Amino acid sequence: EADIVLTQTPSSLPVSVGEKVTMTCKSSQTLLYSNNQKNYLAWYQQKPGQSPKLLISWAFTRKSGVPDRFTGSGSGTDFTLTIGSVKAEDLAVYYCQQYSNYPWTFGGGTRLEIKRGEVQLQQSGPEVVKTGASVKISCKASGYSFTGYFINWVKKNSGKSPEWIGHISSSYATSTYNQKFKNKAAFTVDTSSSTAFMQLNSLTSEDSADYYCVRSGNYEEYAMDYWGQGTSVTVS
Repeated sequence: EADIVLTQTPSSLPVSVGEKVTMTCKSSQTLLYSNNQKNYLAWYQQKPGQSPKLLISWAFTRKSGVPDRFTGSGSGTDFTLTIGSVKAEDLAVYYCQQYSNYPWTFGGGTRLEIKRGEVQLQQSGPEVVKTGASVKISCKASGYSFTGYFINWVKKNSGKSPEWIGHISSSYATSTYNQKFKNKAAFTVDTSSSTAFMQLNSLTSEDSADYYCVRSGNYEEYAMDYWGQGTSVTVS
């Protein structure tokens, strides 16, 4: 199977406080699993200068604490996120994301522009590295049982869809990679320090980006939920 492409429209949405918005996410392959009739689709919110947050998974299930005014709906290949009455705090890029089949993929996002009228992942600091060199980013987890969860890694560049690099099982230390990054990235975990690592090798200017570690789990918690603060890598 070809990688699943998620297409989001509109690309940007200029709205006012109090206005009702809807945005779409179309999948090139159905995300409806016949076995359980669940849609393997999530919505993430990335506010300016901040890491993404999970809003909704399973197409319509809000993460606890996410306001009522966010509503996810749709099935198969066609999904929508609605905000019943927007606030300035909703200013963000909204990304849909499929976790139906590897590699996991993200849509290109919808930029929402607004006019007036305990789980934590702590990553290492920003890196400046020479071409050809390597770097190892750490991701220290707290506030939950480390081994119960996967640690995902995600690459993000200024105007592009986030890219899922892969994930590692915290219990078994076995990894799944996106083929695009299989020769670039290497995951490890350290159970005794509750810390996940990603080594990036043979660095070029194309590797310059923000990198996040992101937790994901099992069953109801299958989707990526908690993100690290991000780690900037610049290759000079």
